[PDB]
Amino acid sequence: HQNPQQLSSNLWAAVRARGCQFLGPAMQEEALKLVLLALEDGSALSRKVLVLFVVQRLEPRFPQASKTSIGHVVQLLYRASCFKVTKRDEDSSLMQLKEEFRTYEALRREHDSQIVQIAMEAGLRIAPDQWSSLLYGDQSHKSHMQSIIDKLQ
RNA sequence: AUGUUUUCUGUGAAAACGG
Repeated sequence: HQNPQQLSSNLWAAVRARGCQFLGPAMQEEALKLVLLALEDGSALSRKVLVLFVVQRLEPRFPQASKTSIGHVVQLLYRASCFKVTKRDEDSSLMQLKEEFRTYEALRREHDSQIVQIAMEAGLRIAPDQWSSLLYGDQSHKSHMQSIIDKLQ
């Protein structure tokens, strides 16, 4: 037994609870684009450079952006196993985008998918129509979301 | 409290500032 704003709040709560975050549809879109920009050529960056790199290009339009918040967003992708991490003896690990995820379509999918797996981990039944609200600020992506939900289940 | 930030090699940890 759960209402719309009961589910949203709980979703964002479980998300924050894993050191992840969603900055609203527009800002999250731009972030992910910058991650690609950074890593589509196969560049390998440490987590810190990566965050900065994004934070810097993003600050102009979204003055809220911080090493912290973007850090979270990166952690979301980290958890969704998009990065091909590479250890270094007592140094920052290096991070690359797995080949499969070097397109936006591909990345944004795996990103969305992860948010859902959290919802699932959290026992939260949300319908495509609402997902498309939550993640894109509109109803233009039910089909997309439905596909994500089905391809997990 | 709700948040916000900071550090870090994090399917994550540890803190600080609001009040």
